[PDB]
Amino acid sequence: MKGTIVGTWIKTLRDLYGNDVVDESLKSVGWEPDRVITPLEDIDDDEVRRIFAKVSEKTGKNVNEIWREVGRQNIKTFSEWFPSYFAGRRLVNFLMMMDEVHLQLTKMIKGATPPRLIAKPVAKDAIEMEYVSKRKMYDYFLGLIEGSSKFFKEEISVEEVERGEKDGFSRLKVRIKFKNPVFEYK
Ligand code: HEM
Repeated sequence: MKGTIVGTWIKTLRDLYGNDVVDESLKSVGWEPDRVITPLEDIDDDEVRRIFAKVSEKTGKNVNEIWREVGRQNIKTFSEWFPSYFAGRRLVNFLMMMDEVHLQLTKMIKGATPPRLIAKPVAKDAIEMEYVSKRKMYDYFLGLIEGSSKFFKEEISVEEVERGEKDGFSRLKVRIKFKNPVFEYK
């Protein structure tokens, strides 16, 4: 996982569950409890798993609920740390640029495997967005969508159309419906 992003997760976990839980979880994988992950670093997916496993153990929450909560809260973290991605945008625009943003932010990484997040309009008031990744981070994806709606103060309903693995990739397709019309024919 890209280092910059794992860094946001550590801060988000502190915001959700407190410094004791995070410090102890980080120690349990042999990190300094105050470690600062730099943009010159990546973190092995399995270390992240082990950290989150420890958070689940300590909080008594299922790890899927943790990812869902982290996904919701991490939008706030992103908006504070990387404000340029939110500046002067609405929710639909933000969601539709995510696929490209994830390519752009992992370009420089050898063997990069960003999630794909292709969105396409399917109605005046709806888009379809499909999460595709080897990583199976469904609750995180859903949480980020929920957090995005909160941050942009734009009400949406999220219909989970299909979820499952295909050709080695996990895939989750959702239909996101906006309370008020967002597109027009042109
Ligand atoms: C400013 C906002 C955001 C930034 C800067 C950002 C950036 C990133 C980066 C760099 C990664 C690491 C990918 C890798 O190492 O392969 C990542 C992971 C991920 N991103 Fe974002 N992201 C943002 C918002 C979102 C949103 C809105 C969604 C979904 C709607 C999303 C979905 C995901 C998911 C599900 C992962 C986990 C990796 C995986 O499942 O393969 N992100 N993000």
